[PDB]
Amino acid sequence: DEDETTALVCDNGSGLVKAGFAGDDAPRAVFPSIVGRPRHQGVMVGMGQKDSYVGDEAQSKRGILTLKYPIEHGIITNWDDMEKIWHHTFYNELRVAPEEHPTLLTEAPLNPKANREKMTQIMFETFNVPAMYVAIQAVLSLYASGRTTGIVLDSGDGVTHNVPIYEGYALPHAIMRLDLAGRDLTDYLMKILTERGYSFVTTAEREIVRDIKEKLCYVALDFENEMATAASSSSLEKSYELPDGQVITIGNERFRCPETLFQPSFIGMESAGIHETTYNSIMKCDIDIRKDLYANNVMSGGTTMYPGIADRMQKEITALAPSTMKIKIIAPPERKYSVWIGGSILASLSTFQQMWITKQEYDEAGPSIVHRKCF
Amino acid sequence: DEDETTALVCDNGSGLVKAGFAGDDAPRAVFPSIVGRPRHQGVMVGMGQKDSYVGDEAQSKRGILTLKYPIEHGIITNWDDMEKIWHHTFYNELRVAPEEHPTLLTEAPLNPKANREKMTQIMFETFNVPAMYVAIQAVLSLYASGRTTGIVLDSGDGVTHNVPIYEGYALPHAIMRLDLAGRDLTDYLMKILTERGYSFVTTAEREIVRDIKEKLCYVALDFENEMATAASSSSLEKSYELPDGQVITIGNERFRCPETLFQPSFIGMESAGIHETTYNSIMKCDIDIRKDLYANNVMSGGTTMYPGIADRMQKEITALAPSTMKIKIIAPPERKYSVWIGGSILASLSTFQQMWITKQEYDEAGPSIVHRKCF
Amino acid sequence: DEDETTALVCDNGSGLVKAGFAGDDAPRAVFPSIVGRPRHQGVMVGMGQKDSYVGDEAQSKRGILTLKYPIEHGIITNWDDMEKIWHHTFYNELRVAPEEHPTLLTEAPLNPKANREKMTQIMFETFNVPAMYVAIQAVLSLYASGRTTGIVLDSGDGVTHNVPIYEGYALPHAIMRLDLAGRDLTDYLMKILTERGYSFVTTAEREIVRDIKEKLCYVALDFENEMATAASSSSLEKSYELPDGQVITIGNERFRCPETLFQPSFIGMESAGIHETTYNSIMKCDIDIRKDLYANNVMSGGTTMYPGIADRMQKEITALAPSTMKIKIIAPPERKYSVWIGGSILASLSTFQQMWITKQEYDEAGPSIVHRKCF
Amino acid sequence: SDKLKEAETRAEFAERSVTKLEKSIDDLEDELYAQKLKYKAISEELDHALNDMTSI
Amino acid sequence: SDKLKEAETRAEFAERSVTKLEKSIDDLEDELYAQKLKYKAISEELDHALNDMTSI
Ligand SMILES: Nc1ncnc2c1ncn2[C@@H]1O[C@H](COP(=O)(O)OP(=O)(O)O)[C@@H](O)[C@H]1O
Ligand SMILES: Nc1ncnc2c1ncn2[C@@H]1O[C@H](COP(=O)(O)OP(=O)(O)O)[C@@H](O)[C@H]1O
Ligand SMILES: Nc1ncnc2c1ncn2[C@@H]1O[C@H](COP(=O)(O)OP(=O)(O)O)[C@@H](O)[C@H]1O
Ligand SMILES: [Mg+2]
Ligand SMILES: [Mg+2]
Ligand SMILES: [Mg+2]
Repeated sequence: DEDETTALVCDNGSGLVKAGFAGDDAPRAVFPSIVGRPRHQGVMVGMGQKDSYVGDEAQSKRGILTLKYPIEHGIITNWDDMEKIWHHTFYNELRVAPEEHPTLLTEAPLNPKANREKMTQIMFETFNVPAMYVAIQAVLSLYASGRTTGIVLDSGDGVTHNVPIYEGYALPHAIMRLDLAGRDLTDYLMKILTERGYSFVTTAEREIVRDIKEKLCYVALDFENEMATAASSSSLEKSYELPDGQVITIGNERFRCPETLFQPSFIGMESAGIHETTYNSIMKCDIDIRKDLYANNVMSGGTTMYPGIADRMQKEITALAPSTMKIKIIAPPERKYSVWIGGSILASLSTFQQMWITKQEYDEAGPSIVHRKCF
Repeated sequence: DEDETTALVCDNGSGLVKAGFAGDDAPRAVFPSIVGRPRHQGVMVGMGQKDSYVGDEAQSKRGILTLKYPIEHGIITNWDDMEKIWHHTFYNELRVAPEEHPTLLTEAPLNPKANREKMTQIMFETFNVPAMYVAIQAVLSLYASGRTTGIVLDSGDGVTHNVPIYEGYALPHAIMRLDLAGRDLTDYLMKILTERGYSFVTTAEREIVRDIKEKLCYVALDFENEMATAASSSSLEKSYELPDGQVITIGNERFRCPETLFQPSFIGMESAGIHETTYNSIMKCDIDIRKDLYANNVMSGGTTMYPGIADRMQKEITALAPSTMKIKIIAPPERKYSVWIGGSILASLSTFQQMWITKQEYDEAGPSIVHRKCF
Repeated sequence: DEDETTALVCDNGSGLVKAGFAGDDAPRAVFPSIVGRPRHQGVMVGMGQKDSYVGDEAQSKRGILTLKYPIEHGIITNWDDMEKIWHHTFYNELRVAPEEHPTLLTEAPLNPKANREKMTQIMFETFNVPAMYVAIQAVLSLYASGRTTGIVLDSGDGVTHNVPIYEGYALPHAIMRLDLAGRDLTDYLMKILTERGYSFVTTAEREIVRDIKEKLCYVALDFENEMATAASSSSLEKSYELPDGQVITIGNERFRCPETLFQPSFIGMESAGIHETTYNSIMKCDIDIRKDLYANNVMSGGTTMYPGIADRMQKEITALAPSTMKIKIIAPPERKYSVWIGGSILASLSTFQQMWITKQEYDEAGPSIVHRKCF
Repeated sequence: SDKLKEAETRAEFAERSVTKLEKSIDDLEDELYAQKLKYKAISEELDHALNDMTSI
Repeated sequence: SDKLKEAETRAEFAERSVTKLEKSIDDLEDELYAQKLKYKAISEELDHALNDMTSI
């Protein structure tokens, strides 16, 4: 722990938890949001026999544990799970006590207000954090980009959000949430791999196939033409070496998996591709600034490490929108940490401690005070 | 052979092959999918000395043959085995030549596309069928029920599939395959009988214990309470007369075997009971029609001859789902033939010959034509 | 007897009984599980004329006694035989009274639950042991290896068991018992020696030929090539000096006897070699940890004193499984005592007396209490 | 008795050799497996860079 | 005499085990050698890539 009473910066992103100290450039403890529980009961002795397993421990013990998600698309299952994982993060991973450091947290866009009230109340009772602040990840990604104008595409693991912000002003009237995310990607890839001869249901293979998505997946420039040329495609077809050692070969599926977000009709969504959701979002607001939105679009999330989103994005928007002004996307490398960086940025300036949510305000007005203290 | 050129209707169900002519009410040649091979080599003469043994011949010669499964959970071992068994079915059992009759076949849900392309190619080269059509067994069971709305639970011998179909349209996004089936049932019963003092490994006892499952098995209304009262249970305990003549007595095991599908944690599956798989399947799709899915669930397969699936099904779904609307299951007697009946139904109408897969289409576009001709 | 009330540690292995005190490194009284009875009736006087003969006494009196096995492949013939042999072990061999020492026992894997209930009840009534604990020999061999991950191959004299345990947790769903063991080895060797000109049926020659297996037997690296070069093989052919003094010469049989476990088709088993049984066992469980199972396989039993199991094991598993990761077997010398060592290990720690099965618990709940007290 | 003592001495020598060679094999085995774990890592990563060439 | 034949049996057992272990050590050390050399070659090439980056 630093000698100074600097604040805690924790991004509880929908899919990854990244925690550390204020003034740091990158979060120190970063782990996926999976939680493992003993698949069977206790009869043995001498070691183990522990209920909750979180972090890399559960990653190593994936096979023996039922792998469960305490949060999915924002919905909260069991607050005890968050209690334990935050205990682990603060003491076993961050080696910090929350008594002496206020916490800045980031929440998924348009999270329930009742969810905020309950989570804040359990937090304040269970923990002894001196002060509090929670913010939407959209403005955090904006801060990471450091440009007040643009539309943020936050692609988490449970929801994809499109949020327009002009000159550092939120536009909730033009903000939308789409239920397509990593979960859907894994599902669709699971069914295609089932049609390829490999049919698995458990979560270990879920992580294997999301790793495959991280490594080999394409974003098709032209879809049906690329499957037409991918009929044989000995060179274009790509293989992976699974940890057991078998060589699993995939061809068109590499660019037929992310395509589903662009083409939701593959597995039955009324909503069109996410580019349509950015398009409608843009036109909902006044006409004039729309061009700037076209030229200032930002994309954020862990998924963004994949190739192909930028070219597809610009080409389709230019197809939909007039091609007079030039559209260009901006995306700094390793932007999944960017939100946490913005949290540090929030703690950088000396005005931030004017609106810390202190203990006594919550003791006076209950959780309801946040309704007036954040917004 | 009928004087008319009516089509062949063949259900190659995962566990049973049922073949016959179109316009017939029930398949003529029905046999299990076991295949027997000589356990030793040839030195004797005067009789026998034949490699492949299929059908009732292998059933009578189970002891002398290594009993092997050419298909397990959809996976194909050796196409030569299917070649021989289809030869036997067409000529020795159906007494029909496939030259003059197009074939309607049913395939296991979500079968590999590569499997379809290879099986169709070997079929067309080896055989001289004039025309072809292959369909998923889900819509066949739907046709047997004759109601366009419902969720089909296909419980084969290798896989159990849950498929929702609303107003006669498939919902692949909410379709799932579970690796629990007859094989698992026999295995689990084998280990319990091993704990009862009787330990066998060979397939003859596999068929004996599946017969026991057909005859005596219960589906427990309440599980732990029924073993608690089954401690002694002189009346509730039930016996079987094995063909050798020994009397083998089983008590709670009768309802502790099918329970494993409902409670997979007994032998270690991450997936919960099949009722959870129907539940998740239902919610994946739009909320509104879910009630109809609750009220229109159908179950199909040879296993369905057992008692207890209906009461357990409804009670657990009512426990999981709100109990306002009444949930009722429908299951016609002898529904394992129902798929084949639906095949006959397909040949009943005069529009079916508009999309027969003729020889010349396959000769033009290879197997790839099916990718455009069926779906 | 030690002044301290330390516990008794007794391994009733299927083939050998090894008993002693807790805190000791090796069992004190170790004897084979053969039991001799008078072959004829009594007319003489002045000496002998005793019914049960156990231990080295029966070994010296093998010729005059009908040699019978109170246990074979786990099945129990006569509890009186165990009563007498335990009396002999405790008083004539261990010189200990079970009144003042709780007993830790090891049982064959997957032993009958009814067998456990009857043996525990007769034990508690006949004997006055203060407290009880019985455990599977698999975890005992694991403890002897002192590594929570691995698959245990327990090769007793009645059954060979394959049991996978990952991070100190049992996997009954992937545990199997094979009816090949020492008995089969002796039988097969008996028939081959019959084809060599020497045909004996009695048990004395059974022990002679198992001694031959202990001394001279090979595990063939390549089978048919080694009989091809063993056609003459003056150097490779090996001889034994039988206690009567005749020189009995054996060639290829040395490595054609243990091969039967690897190649069961020699004497007609549907199950393939034990390496296939370890292979299937491995794949039944989740894919990911399978590599660790490959690298952490352990073998245990008295048979393991023979050469050749390790090289054959690794080569065949590498042939079956991908050869990326390196597979290595671990087997400490004199591992047939290892189980008993693990029993001492159980008594080493001070938590073991938290779950001693005391007399009053059995008096309250009958034998049924063990159903809740061990598992 | 003298011959038995000589043979026992030689047998013990051989057995200690066995155990020492087994330990050496263990150490070498662990080092080779690790070497290879990192070899496959660096090979996969060079391939990933080549995938970068494809994206460019 | 019986003890002496048992001693000769254990001696031959240990000597065969020694021969097997020695051959295993030799082959394992040759394999580890070639593996390390290939990794060294790739590491060389990657170091050259680092030097080129520095030149930029
Ligand atoms: N290094 C990486 N490369 C590619 N994809 C990644 C990487 N790390 C994480 N992901 C993907 O990002 C997803 C998690 O998104 P996350 O960054 O938590 O969203 P948010 O920005 O809302 O917190 C995971 O499902 C994973 O598939
Ligand atoms: N008369 C019967 N009574 C009870 N169970 C049966 C009967 N006939 C077949 N079965 C069971 O049905 C299983 C075969 O299922 P099957 O009907 O082939 O599935 P599918 O509907 O996918 O073809 C067999 O394993 C057998 O145990
Ligand atoms: N010193 C030895 N050398 C070789 N084989 C032995 C030796 N001692 C016992 N055996 C073999 O071990 C078998 C007994 O196995 P056992 O160790 O009792 O199995 P478990 O480990 O299940 O108790 C006997 O049939 C015998 O052939
Ligand atoms: Mg995101
Ligand atoms: Mg079925
Ligand atoms: Mg053993």
